[PDB]
Amino acid sequence: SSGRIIQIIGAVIDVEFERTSVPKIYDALQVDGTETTLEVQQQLGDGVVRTIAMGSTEGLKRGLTVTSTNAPISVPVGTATLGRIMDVLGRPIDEAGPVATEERLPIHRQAPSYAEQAASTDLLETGIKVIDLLCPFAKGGKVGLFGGAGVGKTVNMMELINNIAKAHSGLSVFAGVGERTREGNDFYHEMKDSNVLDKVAMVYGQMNEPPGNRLRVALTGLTMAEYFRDEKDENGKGRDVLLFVDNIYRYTLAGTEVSALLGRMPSAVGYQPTLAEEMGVLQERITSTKSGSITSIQAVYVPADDLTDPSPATTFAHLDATVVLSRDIASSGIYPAIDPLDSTSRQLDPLVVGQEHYEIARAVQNVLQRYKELKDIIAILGMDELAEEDKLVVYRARKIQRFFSQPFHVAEVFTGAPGKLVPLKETIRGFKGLLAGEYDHIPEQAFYMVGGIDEVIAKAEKL
Amino acid sequence: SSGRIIQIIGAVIDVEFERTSVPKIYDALQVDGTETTLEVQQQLGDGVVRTIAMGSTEGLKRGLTVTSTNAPISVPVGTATLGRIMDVLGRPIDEAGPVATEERLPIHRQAPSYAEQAASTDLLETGIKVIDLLCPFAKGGKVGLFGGAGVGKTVNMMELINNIAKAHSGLSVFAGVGERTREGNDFYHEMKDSNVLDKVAMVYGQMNEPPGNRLRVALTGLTMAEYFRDEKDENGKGRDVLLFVDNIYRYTLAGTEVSALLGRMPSAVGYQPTLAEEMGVLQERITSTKSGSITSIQAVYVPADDLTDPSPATTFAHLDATVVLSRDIASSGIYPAIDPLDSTSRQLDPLVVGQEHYEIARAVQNVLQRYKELKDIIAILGMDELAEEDKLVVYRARKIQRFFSQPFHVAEVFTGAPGKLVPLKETIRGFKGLLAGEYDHIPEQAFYMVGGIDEVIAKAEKL
Amino acid sequence: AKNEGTIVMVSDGIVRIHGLADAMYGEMIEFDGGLFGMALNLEQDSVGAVVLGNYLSLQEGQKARCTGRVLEVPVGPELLGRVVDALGNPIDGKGPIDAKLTDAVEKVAPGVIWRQSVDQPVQTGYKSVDTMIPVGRGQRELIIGDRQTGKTAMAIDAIIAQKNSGIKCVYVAIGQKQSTIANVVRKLEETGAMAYTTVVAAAAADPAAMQYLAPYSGCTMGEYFRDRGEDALIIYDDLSKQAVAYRQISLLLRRPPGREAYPGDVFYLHSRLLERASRVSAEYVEKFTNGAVTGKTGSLTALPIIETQAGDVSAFVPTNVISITDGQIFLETSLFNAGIRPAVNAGISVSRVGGSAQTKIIKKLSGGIRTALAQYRELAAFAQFASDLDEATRKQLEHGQRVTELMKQKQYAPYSIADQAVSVYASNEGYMADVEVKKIVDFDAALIAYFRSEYAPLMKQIDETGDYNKDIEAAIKAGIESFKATQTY
Amino acid sequence: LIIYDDLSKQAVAYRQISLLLRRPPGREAYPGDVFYLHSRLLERASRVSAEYVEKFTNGAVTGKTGSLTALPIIETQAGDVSAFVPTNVISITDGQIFLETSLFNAGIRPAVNAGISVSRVGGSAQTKI
Ligand SMILES: Nc1ncnc2c1ncn2[C@@H]1O[C@H](COP(=O)(O)OP(=O)(O)OP(=O)(O)O)[C@@H](O)[C@H]1O
Ligand SMILES: Nc1ncnc2c1ncn2[C@@H]1O[C@H](COP(=O)(O)OP(=O)(O)O)[C@@H](O)[C@H]1O
Ligand SMILES: [Mg+2]
Ligand SMILES: [Mg+2]
Repeated sequence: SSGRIIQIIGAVIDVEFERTSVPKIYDALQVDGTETTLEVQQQLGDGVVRTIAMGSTEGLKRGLTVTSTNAPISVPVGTATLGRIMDVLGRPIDEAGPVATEERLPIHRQAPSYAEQAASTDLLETGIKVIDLLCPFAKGGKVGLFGGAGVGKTVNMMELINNIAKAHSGLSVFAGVGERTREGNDFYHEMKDSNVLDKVAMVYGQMNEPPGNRLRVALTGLTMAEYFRDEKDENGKGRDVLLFVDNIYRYTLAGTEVSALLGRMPSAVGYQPTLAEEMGVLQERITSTKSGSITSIQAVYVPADDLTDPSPATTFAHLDATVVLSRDIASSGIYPAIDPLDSTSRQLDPLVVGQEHYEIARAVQNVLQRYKELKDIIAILGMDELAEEDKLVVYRARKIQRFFSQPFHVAEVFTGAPGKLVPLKETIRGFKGLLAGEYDHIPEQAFYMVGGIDEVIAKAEKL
Repeated sequence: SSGRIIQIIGAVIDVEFERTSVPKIYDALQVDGTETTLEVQQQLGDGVVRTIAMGSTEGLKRGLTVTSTNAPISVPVGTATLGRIMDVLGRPIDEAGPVATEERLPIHRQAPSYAEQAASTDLLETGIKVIDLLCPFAKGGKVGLFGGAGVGKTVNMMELINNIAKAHSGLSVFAGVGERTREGNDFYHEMKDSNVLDKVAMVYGQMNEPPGNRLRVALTGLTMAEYFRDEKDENGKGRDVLLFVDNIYRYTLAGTEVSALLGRMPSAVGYQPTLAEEMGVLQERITSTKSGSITSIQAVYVPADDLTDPSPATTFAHLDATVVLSRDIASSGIYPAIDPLDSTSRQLDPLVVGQEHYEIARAVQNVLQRYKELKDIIAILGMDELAEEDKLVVYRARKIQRFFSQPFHVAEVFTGAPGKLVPLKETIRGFKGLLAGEYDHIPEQAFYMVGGIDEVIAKAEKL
Repeated sequence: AKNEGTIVMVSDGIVRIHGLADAMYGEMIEFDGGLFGMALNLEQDSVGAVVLGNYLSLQEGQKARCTGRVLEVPVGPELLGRVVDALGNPIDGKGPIDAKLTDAVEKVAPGVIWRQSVDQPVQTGYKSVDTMIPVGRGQRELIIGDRQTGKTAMAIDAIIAQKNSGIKCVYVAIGQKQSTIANVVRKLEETGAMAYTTVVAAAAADPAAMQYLAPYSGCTMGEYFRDRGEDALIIYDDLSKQAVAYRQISLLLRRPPGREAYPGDVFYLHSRLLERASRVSAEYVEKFTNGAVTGKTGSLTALPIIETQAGDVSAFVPTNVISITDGQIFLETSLFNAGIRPAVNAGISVSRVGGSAQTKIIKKLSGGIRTALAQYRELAAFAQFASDLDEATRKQLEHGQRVTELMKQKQYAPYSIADQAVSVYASNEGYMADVEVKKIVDFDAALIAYFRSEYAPLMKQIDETGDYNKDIEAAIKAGIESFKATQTY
Repeated sequence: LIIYDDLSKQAVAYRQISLLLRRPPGREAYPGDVFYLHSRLLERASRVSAEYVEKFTNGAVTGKTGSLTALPIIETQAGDVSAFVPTNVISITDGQIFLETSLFNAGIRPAVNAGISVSRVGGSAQTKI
């Protein structure tokens, strides 16, 4: 009824068992005399199972006793996890006391069937108006921030965190393993001071912990997001949830880590990987059912300055939208600093969103592209010599690029500005009006940090 | 004696015999209760021989008995195989009843000695423009076509069959062509209505057969060619039978597919360890002895479209005239797509072809090679920059590249233009006139699929 | 004991079974809990097997039994307008399917004597394919390109176009996400093309064994009509995923690895499937039907899809698949992002059947236009460096530009035979020479609309009969000349 | 303040031990765990709070914050930062100092390229002056 450790090689721990009681795949076992828990991965015959240690490893010796829980690893999930930080097993680490939630779920579950898929393709609306018009997201999609370390990516995550609550009353989950660069306060404090802390649940893990801890974190985040989505209100409907799975440091590692979101190990099981069956369900677990929709935002690095096709593109296979952070525009100070041209989305099509949005969104990219191509000749020889036909193009491009800037509610406690949450239809109306040229008389500086069009005209009249 | 099956993986089957009745190499065996036969490939001691099954291994299990024939796979050879189509073991598959022939020969036999090797002395016209000039043929020789998938090897093979075989009398030709069934079924039908099926024998295997059948197709055809040439009618000869194989590569592909299962370690690119000898033992038997003659044409596949692959590189040494097809020329519209450079024939000697032919060929190759090196200069600096002595070379190279094109009798279904035939003297006269600087005013668009020079003149007039 | 057995090893969907001495190659096995396997590796003292379905409820020491039958799927005419998985179990929840027959999944193709040449056309609605790279009933052809190059758009458009023809169609999805499959099914149902289509779905959330056996079951379902004198058409969403699944299965099962980290018999894997598409002869139909039907010739068409990395065609696998089929259609990213849609490369795409798989009018018209396009492309590439040109080169260049613009078409807008004939006749005769390089896309649409509003009996005659009599060409010329004058865009 | 004279040589030594331990070579120049070998080391340099200092010291020290700074050195071949090891350490550090060789041979010493050498915490550490 009790086993013994047989072979400790790296993270792989082969454990034998009695003949009539051998743990089924994915079962969890507890090692007496130490803090560590084992997860079953594959069976090897002769009553021997190959497992991976989950807790921190210390002073392990051959032949240690082990007792079986007979059930998968269950993580506490509920409403009390909001504003807390937990271990990979759900044990809190923020010194704030135990989590009072009493219900838990297994972290290894099956995919929703073909009969549980949604009957349409809806667009998730966020507060940010650059992202919404140019790179629309999709409820159940997969997002990639292709952003380098220098730009302020975190404030974008915070703005999403705040707006989903307000926009759709949907909770969020954050999971990440370690930190790549330190240029500002650690996320926890940077979220505490902005008061978005109670709308999110956080799972974290270092690198000096065993490779088991580094793995199986996205699964815990996914289980929490699933519980948030499935919970129903008095109207008998679910919520829309965002899963912020942090990149694992570098993309070389993210090659495995991107594929870790696709269920691939970074050489944890060097003999016989077990991913085809574990992986590939991970890509599915993220979907929009009729009741609730869950979406995934993942950050990645672009050191070569090469993204998409220039980049390895292995990420490009499954990503539905790519958000690009530009250092030049950030130097400009237009925050959020998102490139309006390089960022792309597959949901920008005449069928999914309609012909109106497609016609409006496609036109602004053309004007931006033309302005970017003539900026050099404008620089060398000046604006005056340029024909008036292109001068209108330049003026309109400046207006839209200024309008892309937006006050953020998460930074209100610092700047003091009232902040804005611009609905999508109003963004469409304002962009169509600007493209047609009704706002031509409107002077500049009425779009920088001015939020919504009516606020544009209010700013114009107030000065 | 009788053995039993002890292991089966795909095609490779090893049968364990008694202590003293172990069958020799290549001693075909019959499996009782099934239409399958086995051939010995290698010995493993202990009374175990690892064999390959001829036919599907579905429907069989471990434990079945086998009877040793103690003789290689013998095929029927004689005058009665003429006009019949048969599978590799020699079973007729034309629904025309059995074959009345008692003479039978084994398909595994040694190679002719050094003493009985005969020279080749007589040319052999084919009607193609590029082949008759840059690569003359000779009776009793060996010819090969080198190409990547989709570049026209077959069409050229069918044109050669239609252009020499149908005219030469008493040929007693042999067909070992193996290709997409659709192409095969059409051949048998085409040959029949033309009433030339009387003096032709055929052996055909498809692509869907297991590796057992695909491995030994060519040996059967070689045996049927060897019998015919050797025989002598009273006061007569062997009929100078001609062999055409369109399936040479599959021999090596099946070899490398089963080599790993026979235990052989990987070599080079991963091709089998014994590539060279395996290719040699087959490519040697296609020769002309002092007792007869054989004229053969082969098709050589080029994997991944590189000629440095170990499979096509080994075959260069085994041929007299080599024809190389390039993908780029095919994509440019020029047919047939033969690389004027990298194509040579042993019979291109001033003593064999003559004096004028040699000078014409050398001048053509020199002009093309000179043009091959002027592309980068034209790119970086204008065309105008290069001297006139190179303008002439560029224009003559373009004209020569199109003039080596002609329409075929066989390939009229694709283009819809009538076929053409050109004798050697017309080719020589036209190229002599071209290199001389005459026909320098005719636009290069009149040299395309126009065949003979007077047709060039007429086509240029029509424009 | 010969049928009983145990389990000694479970990992990643592979179960290795002791005993089972009486076990054939490919014969199914029964697991505890309604789970079926497939014996693929037979050894000295063990049997390999792949599990069909979820294997997480299998442990060591369980039992297994041999059915004594090969893997088979339900097949019939009642499967039309339904969605099933790789074993034929319905998933759309529209009630059970009334099956009457079962067919083996692993079967050999018809022999050489029992086949026939292919002389009947198959329409697609695309000008490029129907005029430059023809397809016919019984021909196998491939769609090759990168990711996000519109490869699947061409496959569905073809399925929709087979409305009045009477060809049953099949669709197989391998490795796709559930949302995409649902969207495709919705699009099929909306257009009314689901009344004859059957869909087999083995999604990414399914075991590699399911993603490996999907095309075989699709072909077995499609052969029902071929063996009885009725045409059929089958589409494989992506065979690259099947290759990956096979490499997985053959590596988890101990088999020596090979070139490119791929295993042996991948060529055999992709060839034993495609060769099952054939056009049988009337004698074969009569013998199979036992005299029930006479004077009918069956057929079966295939359109497998393969994706490539970095847009190369000289890769080992793409060429291994090109060497099997009777053609290929190549889609280029550089043409896609440049606005040329559908992006088809004329030079590298060929058809091996040729004019045999065409109507009389199209074959008489669409002659020598693909080679002209390739020659134009090379001439333009060279002439970008040439300082000066003459009349002939300029004429060829203009014709090439106009033709490359005429071949662009929208999605979900299938042209008919009359439309293609009129467009190609107008192009060849030279009425598009004076028109600007731009506004060509408007020209063909406006001309088709005019020729549909008027001259309707001529189009009816051309649609029903493919004949091209002098009267037809005279009428087309007179109509195009009438449209040229006294008529504006 | 800790300085590692060369970290690429540590990677080479780790590769030698791994290859002598009969582990598979893989398709890359170095094994895949070199990344974690460097990350587990560079993660241990950080500033702690005053409360942690008091907690660890049992109240002996109060109102003082600990610290630790790392200045590892990485060797490149012909200025190739696209190799395996150089790109693993660039992406887990808060700054880079790029010393060229063309400037070094041209007399400009120290040779620091300001165009590509950046800092992340810069402007906070500097004194007011
Ligand atoms: N004729 C067309 N005109 C314009 N856009 C088109 C056309 N055909 C396809 N597209 C675009 O391309 C998309 C189709 O891409 P496709 O299905 O080839 O992607 P994929 O991911 O490579 O395919 P698969 O589904 O096999 O994985 C359409 O959604 C549309 O955006
Ligand atoms: N003389 C020719 N005229 C026109 N087209 C040709 C000619 N030769 C080859 N082709 C084209 O090249 C392709 C080559 O096909 P085939 O030779 O059967 O395959 P492979 O080159 O692999 O043997 C054919 O589909 C045909 O369209
Ligand atoms: Mg070929
Ligand atoms: Mg797709």
